[PDB]
Amino acid sequence: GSVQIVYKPVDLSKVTSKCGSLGNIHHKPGGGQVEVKSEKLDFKDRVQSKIGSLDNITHVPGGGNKKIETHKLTF
Amino acid sequence: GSVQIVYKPVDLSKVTSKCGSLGNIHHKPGGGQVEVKSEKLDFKDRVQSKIGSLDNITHVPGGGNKKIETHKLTF
Amino acid sequence: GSVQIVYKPVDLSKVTSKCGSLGNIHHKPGGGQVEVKSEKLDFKDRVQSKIGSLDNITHVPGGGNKKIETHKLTF
Amino acid sequence: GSVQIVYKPVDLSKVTSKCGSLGNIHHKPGGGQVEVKSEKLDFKDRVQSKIGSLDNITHVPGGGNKKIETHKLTF
Amino acid sequence: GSVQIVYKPVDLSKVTSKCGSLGNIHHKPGGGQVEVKSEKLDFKDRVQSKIGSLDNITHVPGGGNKKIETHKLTF
Amino acid sequence: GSVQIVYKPVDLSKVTSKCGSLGNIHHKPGGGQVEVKSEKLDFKDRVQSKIGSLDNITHVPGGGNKKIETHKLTF
Amino acid sequence: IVYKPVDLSKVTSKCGSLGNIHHKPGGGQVEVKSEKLDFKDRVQSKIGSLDNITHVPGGGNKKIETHK
Amino acid sequence: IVYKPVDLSKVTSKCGSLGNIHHKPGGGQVEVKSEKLDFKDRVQSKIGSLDNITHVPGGGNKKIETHK
Amino acid sequence: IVYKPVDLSKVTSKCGSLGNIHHKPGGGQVEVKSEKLDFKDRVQSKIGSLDNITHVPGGGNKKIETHK
Repeated sequence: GSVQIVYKPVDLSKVTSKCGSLGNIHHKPGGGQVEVKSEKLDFKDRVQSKIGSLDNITHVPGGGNKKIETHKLTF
Repeated sequence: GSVQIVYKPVDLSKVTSKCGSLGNIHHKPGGGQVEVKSEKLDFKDRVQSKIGSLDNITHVPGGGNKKIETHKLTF
Repeated sequence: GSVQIVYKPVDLSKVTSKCGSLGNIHHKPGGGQVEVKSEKLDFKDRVQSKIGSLDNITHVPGGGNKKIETHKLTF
Repeated sequence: GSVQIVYKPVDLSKVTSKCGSLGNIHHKPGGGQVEVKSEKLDFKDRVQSKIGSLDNITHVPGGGNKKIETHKLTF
Repeated sequence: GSVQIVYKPVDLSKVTSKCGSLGNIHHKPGGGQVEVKSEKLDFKDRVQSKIGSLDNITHVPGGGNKKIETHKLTF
Repeated sequence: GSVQIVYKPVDLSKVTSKCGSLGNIHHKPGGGQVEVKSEKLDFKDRVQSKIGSLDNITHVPGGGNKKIETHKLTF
Repeated sequence: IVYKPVDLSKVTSKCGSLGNIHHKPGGGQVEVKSEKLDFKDRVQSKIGSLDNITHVPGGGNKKIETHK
Repeated sequence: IVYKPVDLSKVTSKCGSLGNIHHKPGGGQVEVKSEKLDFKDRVQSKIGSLDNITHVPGGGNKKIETHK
Repeated sequence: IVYKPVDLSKVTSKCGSLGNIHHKPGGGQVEVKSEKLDFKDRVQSKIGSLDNITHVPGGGNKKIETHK
């Protein structure tokens, strides 16, 4: 007798992340007038301030991919 | 008795991240007029301030890819 | 008794990151007029300030790729 | 006596045509397989033939504008 | 006696034509497999033929605008 | 006696034609496999044939603008 | 005597296939399938042909004229 | 005596196929399937043909004229 | 005597195939498939041909004229 082993696994797979703003159409978006009048203010602690008419903001901490393969043949 | 081992795994796979702002159209986007009038203000701690009419902002901490393969043949 | 081992793994795989702002069209974007008028302001701690009409900002701390292969044949 | 004529027409008008294919998204459009097998044909007059998987013909004989304007002051 | 004529017509009008395919989303449209098999044909007159899987013909003989205006002041 | 004629027409008008393919996104369009197989064809008059997988014909016989204007002051 | 006869006459024969139009004459598309036939005497066969045939044994003209 | 006859006459024969229009005369698909036929005498066969045939043994003209 | 006869007459034969138009004459598309036929006498066969044939044994003209 004899032993024949053929190990031909095939991987054709796709792992894909599509995360954020993709393929959107923005036709003539208009931000209105913005007026910020401030008088006699006191701030004791940290201030973060954002003022504007039209904002497109995309934040993507996600969309990571992890692929693990193990192949083991023992004789 | 002879032994034949053929170890021919094939990897044709794809791991892909598409993260942030991709393939978008912005046609004539208009930020309106912005007025910020500030008088008599006091800030005791850190100030972060952003003023503007039209902003496109993309932030991508994510979209990382990790691929691990292990191959082991033991006779 | 003969032993034949053929070890011919094939890797044609792709690992790809496309992170940030890619392939977007901005047709005639208009930032409006910005007026910042400030008087009698006091700041006791650090100030970060940004003023402008039109901003395109892309930040990509992400999109890293890590590929590990190990191959072991032990007779 | 005396005469005063103040002829000050103001024209801020718009005439616009937008004709054909504008602002569309065609995401991954696919024409399938086409086979034309042909044997023993006779054509005694003119032939126009067109063969193909995918098409995007944009044909615009139209659009376009006439502005005809006349100003006449007779004294 | 005296005469004063103030002739100030103000035209802020818009004439607009939008024709064909505007602002549409065609997500992954797919024309199937086409087979034409032909044998023993006789054509004694003119032939127009078209064979294909997927089409997006946008034909616009129309649209377009006429603006005819006359201003007449007679004294 | 005296006569005063002030003739100051103001024209800030616009005439615009936008024809054909404008601002469209054609993401990864695909024409499939085309096969034409022919034997024993006879043609006794003019032949136009066109064969191909993918097309994007943009044909514009139209558009164009006529602005005909006359100003006449007769004293 | 003044003797001045005039012949201005015409004698014409127009015989056979004259001035016809045959526009794309063509034909019905023809299949003949024949198996194990037997013929013991003459065969004439036409299959899909467009024979145009003219015979004119006639069409002759005769003028006799005589003067005294 | 003044003798001045005038012949302006016409004698015309017009015989056969003159001035016809045949426009796309053509046909339906013609099929003949034949198996194991037997013919003991002459066969004439036409299948799908467009024979146009003219015979003119006639169409002759005669003019006889005589003067004294 | 003034003897001044005039012959201006015409004698014409126009015989056979004259002035016809055959425009894209073409034909029905022909297949003949034959197996195990037998012929013991003459075969004439036309398959898909466009024969134009003219025979004119006639079309002759004769003029006799005589004067005294």
